[PDB]
Amino acid sequence: YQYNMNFEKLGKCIIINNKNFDKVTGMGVRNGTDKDAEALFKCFRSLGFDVIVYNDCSCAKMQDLLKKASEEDHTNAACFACILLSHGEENVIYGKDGVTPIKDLTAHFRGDRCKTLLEKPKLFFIQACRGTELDDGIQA
Amino acid sequence: YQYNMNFEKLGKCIIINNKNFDKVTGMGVRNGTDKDAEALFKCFRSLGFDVIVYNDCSCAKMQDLLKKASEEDHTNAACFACILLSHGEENVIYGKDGVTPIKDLTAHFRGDRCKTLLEKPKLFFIQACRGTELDDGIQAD
Amino acid sequence: DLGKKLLEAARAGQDDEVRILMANGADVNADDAWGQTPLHLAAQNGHLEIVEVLLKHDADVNATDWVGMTPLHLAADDGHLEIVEALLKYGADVNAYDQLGNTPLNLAATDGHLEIVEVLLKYGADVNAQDKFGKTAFDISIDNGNEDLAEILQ
Amino acid sequence: SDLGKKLLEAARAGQDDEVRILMANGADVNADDAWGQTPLHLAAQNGHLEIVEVLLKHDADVNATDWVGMTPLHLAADDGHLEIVEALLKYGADVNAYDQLGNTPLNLAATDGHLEIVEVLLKYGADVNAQDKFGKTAFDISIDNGNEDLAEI
Amino acid sequence: PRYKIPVEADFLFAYSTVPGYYSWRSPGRGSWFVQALCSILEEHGKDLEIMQILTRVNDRVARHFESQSDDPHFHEKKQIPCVVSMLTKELYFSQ
Amino acid sequence: RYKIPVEADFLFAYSTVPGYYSWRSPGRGSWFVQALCSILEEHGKDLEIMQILTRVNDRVARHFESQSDDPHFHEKKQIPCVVSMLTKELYFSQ
Repeated sequence: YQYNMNFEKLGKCIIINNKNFDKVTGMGVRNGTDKDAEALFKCFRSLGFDVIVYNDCSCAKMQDLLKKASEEDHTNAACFACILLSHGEENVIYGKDGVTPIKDLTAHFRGDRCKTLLEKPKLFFIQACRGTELDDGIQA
Repeated sequence: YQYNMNFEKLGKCIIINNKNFDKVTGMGVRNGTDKDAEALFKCFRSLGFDVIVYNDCSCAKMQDLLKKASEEDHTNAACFACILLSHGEENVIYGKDGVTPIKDLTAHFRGDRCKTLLEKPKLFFIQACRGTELDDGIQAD
Repeated sequence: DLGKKLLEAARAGQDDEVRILMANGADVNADDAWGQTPLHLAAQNGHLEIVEVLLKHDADVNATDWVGMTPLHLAADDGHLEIVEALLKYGADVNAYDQLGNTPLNLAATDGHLEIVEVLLKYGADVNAQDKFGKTAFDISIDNGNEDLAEILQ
Repeated sequence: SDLGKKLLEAARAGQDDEVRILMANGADVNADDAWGQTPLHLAAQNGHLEIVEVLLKHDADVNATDWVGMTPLHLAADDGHLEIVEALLKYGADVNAYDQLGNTPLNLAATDGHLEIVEVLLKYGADVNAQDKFGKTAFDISIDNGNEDLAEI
Repeated sequence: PRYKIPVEADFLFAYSTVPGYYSWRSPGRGSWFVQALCSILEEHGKDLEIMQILTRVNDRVARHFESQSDDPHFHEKKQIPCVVSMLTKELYFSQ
Repeated sequence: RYKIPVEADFLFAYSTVPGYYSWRSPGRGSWFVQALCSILEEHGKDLEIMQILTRVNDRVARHFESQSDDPHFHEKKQIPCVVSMLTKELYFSQ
């Protein structure tokens, strides 16, 4: 009933911290995201992850990083984690220069494409808008 | 950290069992679905739900039942469950006469629309295709 | 509790069990959380002899459930000719509307059940009844291309 | 080494005293984390000039590359740490290093408009014709960002 | 006096399959997902939390089912269900 | 001989449900991350991943409410969204 944790390493965790966006996108600065990235760096490292943080990534750079991350040798890791902090819309996330489908980023880690993570948990934490609807809430 | 179960009833469970489809849709028979609905009727009854099964519902009939189910008084129920068994596509499910958005069905149970289920778990189990993609699988070598 | 076993015996079609439960004084008009009676459950699952024993034992022929459906509604929908007849002989409301805008005639028209339509008409089914979509029995018969039924409805 | 690890963290956080202490105690200056980043990588990236310099004097590999081939100079050039860039160059950092993503220090520096950094890189022989993954040189990048001063140089 | 609940809170969707994918059903035995769900619930429905159950369901569908067909296109395919939770507490079916 | 679905063993922890805005405090950071770190710091090595993400859901839902001088953006709420294709229980216990 439990994923095997008996590995040399808990695993790698990559954080994409997007704060500043090219004027062409029309997107504002994401103030507070640095605090997010720093708090996440500490929590995840405390759990046992090897964490690395990349700031203000273009779409191409996010793509290359996640692809490259999937091509690392995870044989001696129990799992893998990716954290994305950025603006977003439905099904997509902003690099500094525009939007990229979230599914394209995660595709590199599919069982047939990333063998050393096969049968291991692949975790994606995604802080981004997914559309413009607002929850007005309701009182009991 | 746990949903309150201290209620008179576990709650209602409505099952939509769509087996036969109008010739106009071009969809085939879902053989084996009757066994699904009967086994689910037994399991969910065993948990404590009051279960009802509706067979071969049109889109309009599915919409109305779920809307009506949301208008029941759930004051004395711990939760609510809905089971959909049908053909499907992306974001969508088949009635006997065509396709309806899954979100239209669940919308009736939103916190602001269904007061007596507020802060209670609303459970939807959905057996349907969500597109045409096939998982080829991979061997652990 | 005796009623629960009766509801289940009826759903099941357990004839002998139904008869035993009747003999032990089970409430014939017992209803479950969805307001369905043993008559509802027997009628729906095609259990004719149970339907008849229930009827002869003073079951409410016009009991309505949580969405206003009568046993006749369910029988017409599922195509149970003899059950429909049995229900009608005991005073089933032939023109009853449920909360979804269904009438027995329109249900039978929808699924092409010719004999049932004829029996309902014989018991005074309202041929002008409107489904929520404003469609009558005849309208439904054309849209499904069932011309023989359209002929009956005239 | 636990000491190699403590050195890595001290260097990232900018703990000057902690860094010197670990060095005197025999900590590996070229210690490597799971992403192939060295204390020099982490100090360079986070603007810790005095830590960069103490590491350099203790024979840190100035051209150590991490998991995507980035050197401490790449990281410093990107973040605009002028003095760190110079310290690295003075200790023989490869001015023309390509990382695995097609970045050069010059092109990194050009992108963010770091004029002084560009000038230092040029002085150390940076290839003005180097192309990024999209075929752009430092000059192409300077125009697209509207940096008229950088375009002049 | 004030606390509001998100109108979207406290739903759980247990899909038989991931977005974009086919969902397999045996004409004689029923759907892979329902078969597995009933099996797990029968054994553990009154003991485990809802997410524990659906995780075992995921595992059961993933390991123990594989399509069979004379159509090479449909032969030896696999399935994983898909749980979407907006639940705010643990759910045990207990009473 | 046994194949694994290629889509198996992923988990997506979204800060919000599909179609909705996701709230962020300019000074404190995003609601979801604040809550996640708080939970992980206190319970990260003790609870299963789903218990953790559920408490995160609860924290965001109960303890945050937007504030704005723009009535359109004032007093709004948020619920995150966990998507699991996991086939086992996940404890961070290595």
